Amino acid sequence: LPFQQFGRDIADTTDAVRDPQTLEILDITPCSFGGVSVITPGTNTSNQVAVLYQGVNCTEVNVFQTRAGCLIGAEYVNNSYECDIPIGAGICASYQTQSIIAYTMSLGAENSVAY
Amino acid sequence: SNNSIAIPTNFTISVTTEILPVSMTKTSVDCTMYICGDSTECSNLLLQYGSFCTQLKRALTGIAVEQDKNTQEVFAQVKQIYKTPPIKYFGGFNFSQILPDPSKPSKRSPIEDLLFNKVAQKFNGLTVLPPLLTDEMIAQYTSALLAGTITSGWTFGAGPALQIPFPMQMAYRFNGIGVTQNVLYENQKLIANQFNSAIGKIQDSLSSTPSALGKLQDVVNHNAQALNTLVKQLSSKFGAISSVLNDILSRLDPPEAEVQIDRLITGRLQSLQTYVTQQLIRAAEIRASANLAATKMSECVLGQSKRVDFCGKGYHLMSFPQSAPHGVVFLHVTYVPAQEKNFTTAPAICHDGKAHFPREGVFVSNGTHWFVTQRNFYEPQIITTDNTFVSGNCDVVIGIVNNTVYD
Amino acid sequence: FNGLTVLPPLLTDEMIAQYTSALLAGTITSGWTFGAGPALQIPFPMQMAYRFNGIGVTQNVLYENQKLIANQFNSAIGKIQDSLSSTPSALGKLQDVV
Amino acid sequence: SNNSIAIPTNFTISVTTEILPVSMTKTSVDCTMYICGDSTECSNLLLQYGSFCTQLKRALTGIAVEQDKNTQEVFAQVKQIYKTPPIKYFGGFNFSQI
Amino acid sequence: QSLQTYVTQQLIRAAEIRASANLAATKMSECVLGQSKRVDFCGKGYHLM
Ligand SMILES: *[C@@H]1O[C@H](CO)[C@@H](O)[C@H](O)[C@H]1NC(C)=O
Ligand SMILES: *[C@@H]1O[C@H](CO)[C@@H](O)[C@H](O)[C@H]1NC(C)=O
Ligand SMILES: *[C@@H]1O[C@H](CO)[C@@H](O)[C@H](O)[C@H]1NC(C)=O
Ligand SMILES: *[C@@H]1O[C@H](CO)[C@@H](O)[C@H](O)[C@H]1NC(C)=O
Ligand SMILES: *[C@@H]1O[C@H](CO)[C@@H](O)[C@H](O)[C@H]1NC(C)=O
Ligand SMILES: *[C@@H]1O[C@H](CO)[C@@H](O)[C@H](O)[C@H]1NC(C)=O
Ligand SMILES: *[C@@H]1O[C@H](CO)[C@@H](O)[C@H](O)[C@H]1NC(C)=O
Ligand SMILES: *[C@@H]1O[C@H](CO)[C@@H](O)[C@H](O)[C@H]1NC(C)=O
Ligand SMILES: *[C@@H]1O[C@H](CO)[C@@H](O)[C@H](O)[C@H]1NC(C)=O
Ligand SMILES: *[C@@H]1O[C@H](CO)[C@@H](O)[C@H](O)[C@H]1NC(C)=O
Repeated sequence: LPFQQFGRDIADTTDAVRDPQTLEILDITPCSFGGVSVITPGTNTSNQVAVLYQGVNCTEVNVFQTRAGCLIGAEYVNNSYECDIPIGAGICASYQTQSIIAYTMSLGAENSVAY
Repeated sequence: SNNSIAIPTNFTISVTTEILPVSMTKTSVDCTMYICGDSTECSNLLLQYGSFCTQLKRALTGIAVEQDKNTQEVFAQVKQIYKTPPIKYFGGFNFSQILPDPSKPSKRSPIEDLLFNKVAQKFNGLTVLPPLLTDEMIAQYTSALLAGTITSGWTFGAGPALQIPFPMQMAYRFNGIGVTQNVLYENQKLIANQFNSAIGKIQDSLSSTPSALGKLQDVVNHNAQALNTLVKQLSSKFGAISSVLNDILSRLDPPEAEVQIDRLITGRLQSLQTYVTQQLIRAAEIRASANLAATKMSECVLGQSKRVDFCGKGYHLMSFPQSAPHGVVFLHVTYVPAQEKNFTTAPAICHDGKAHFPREGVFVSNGTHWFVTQRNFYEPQIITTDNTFVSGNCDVVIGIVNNTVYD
Repeated sequence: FNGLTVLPPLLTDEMIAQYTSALLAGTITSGWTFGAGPALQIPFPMQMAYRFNGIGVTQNVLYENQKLIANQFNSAIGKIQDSLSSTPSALGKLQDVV
Repeated sequence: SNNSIAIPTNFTISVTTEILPVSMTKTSVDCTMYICGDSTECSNLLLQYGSFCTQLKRALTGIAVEQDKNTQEVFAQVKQIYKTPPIKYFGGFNFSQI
Repeated sequence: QSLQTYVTQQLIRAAEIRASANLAATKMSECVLGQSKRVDFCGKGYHLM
């Protein structure tokens, strides 16, 4: 409404603002940020590490996109093994042979009972 | 009275729902961004306050890993993913409501889908972490448990899965509660109809009353309340001239700026400490709930429990788990006696100078003849030597009656 | 007093006493049947015969020694009150809470 | 030894006492009354300070509701109130003390 | 500060009382409403009543 421009949301933060040129209203969103995590095997085992940018799209920034975040330094493999190092939404990384590979964790062996 | 007993001549099968919270959302808070934004001077002042930030980070990480461990312990008890055979005949028992539905892409049972349907903060350095186990994998674990408990009984829990027809498994469960398996073999159709009707009523009860799923909703609301309280207290003055850090930075002289920044820091540190303490207390409560849920899964689902009221109300027969958002729903199948009838009873039968006690069951009389029946069901039988042992004399026992023992 | 108020409990002492009396009556007259469904009347000696049969002792043991077992139980019950009276520390947990 | 076993030829009916806390005193505090009392400007300053009073009041209310829920869960197991028969004879057992 | 300390202490005591009340409810359900085979859960010895 024509009143003013200091738009705010439930979080009591300046969600939207109007400029002294057009009365255009621009929504203000925080610049992309997150926490970085280093997935590493035992130090004696190897010095290679993988970096997971959680909650950060890979476009914003070898590089693999998980729903938990952007995982760089690990190569995705279709075959499923048991979880070794937790990563996020169903993805676990392990040091397999020469490199760190990320995979969708396998719940267990498939067994069918002949009922 | 001193010589009256009541024995049920019928029974009903009641299915009850028990909902337990299992895990809570994992939250990670960035100390520097929450308390100081993007100003380096505020970070420098916070640096000398000590190691509060790393303590809070460690506490939050511990809570997150505890939630993951709780989910894994509750749901990943089984070791092999069992699959239901394509032909879904189980002697008149209908499990369509609890078995996964291949038609829907979610691969969830209708009850699970109903539960899932029934049930901003990132902007200030607060992050929610995705759970280790996705909903698909939890549903897969639940389906594996259901297939194991349907096709193998309780054998898969204690070792390799052993084949067994479902009526035979139900007969063994009936023998578990002290009722002979004949009762099931002569009332299979009635029992299956009652079970199907109860399963059908479960969905209606869940859909009609939304207060049943109140626990998980309360957990989610509490989390949202805590996060909103943190974000709202980000704007508190705490005795300062203004809540905006950049305004103070670009508006005040360096000493007064330091004073106001220190005030804001003290306020935000105490706010974060209170939030973390609340988070730890809620995490402890959720851990207790998850331990209880895991115990129920191990006892109610993977076996038959003799503990009263632990697995539903009444004599426990079996249980079925159902995945729910941040929790598990247990469907307890129980045996409830009904249609009681009173009879005249005696502790022992006096024959040819010898007492006779029932090997199993009790002695009942309908007015003119004496019979022996099992405790929980009324099936009269001729009092014979095979089901009675003498072990004593007639004078010592109080309340003994005269009758002939057939042979 | 100073802004500190104590809320009375929802269930009064009389109501908790009535619940306790109902539980005791159900246990005495119906065994464990009232907990798993409708209350089924049964003589107390036969209920204790079931209970002995549960712990692996045949009911003939109870029936042969009914009077002795009743006397022992009555003596223990009478001694419980004296034991509670002699040592006030038994309620130490509740006293510590208060 | 390889060959010896011990079989009891008698028994004792022992009654023991176990005490468990169930609920604690429900307390509510008036944050404004406790901090400032009847001072209006003190109340205004406290309102300016933040919204901790609402959070603390919610926590205390939740504690009280739990205590009530704890008592309900412990003592309301039965759905029906049972009455003992007027004649208190149970085959020689004495429940007058109970 | 004093009031928040009191509230935190009350919350911890309330959690302890929850644990005790859950134990009491379980013992009421198992020991009173039935016969328990668990060793030492309902008194010392073979539980009867
Ligand atoms: C965010 O990631 C998705 C996933 O592929 C992608 O489609 C989208 O383009 C990304 N966002 C931007 C701004 O590139
Ligand atoms: C059962 O017999 C006893 C034996 O004395 C007696 O006291 C009691 O009243 C009787 N119960 C009745 C008559 O209901
Ligand atoms: C037991 O109850 C069921 C419920 O409908 C009924 O069909 C059956 O006939 C009953 N059994 C009897 C009365 O023996
Ligand atoms: C189970 O009940 C549903 C209810 O719609 C029905 O469609 C289905 O056919 C039943 N199962 C069997 C095996 O008949
Ligand atoms: C059963 O109960 C009724 C009414 O409670 C009573 O009249 C009858 O004598 C009792 N006994 C028998 C064997 O019917
Ligand atoms: C008691 O049962 C016997 C045998 O089934 C029968 O002959 C008699 O008529 C029955 N009497 C009554 C009163 O039910
Ligand atoms: C029948 O019972 C009475 C006790 O009431 C007993 O004195 C009598 O000896 C019994 N009859 C026979 C044939 O033993
Ligand atoms: C059991 O017998 C073996 C030889 O038969 C003997 O060496 C051993 O000592 C015996 N056990 C005990 C407890 O004495
Ligand atoms: C068992 O102990 C009681 C206790 O006085 C006694 O009266 C009874 O005679 C004893 N029984 C045997 C077989 O020793
Ligand atoms: C035992 O029973 C009698 C009569 O039933 C009663 O007078 C006495 O008070 C009872 N004992 C106790 C300790 O209450």
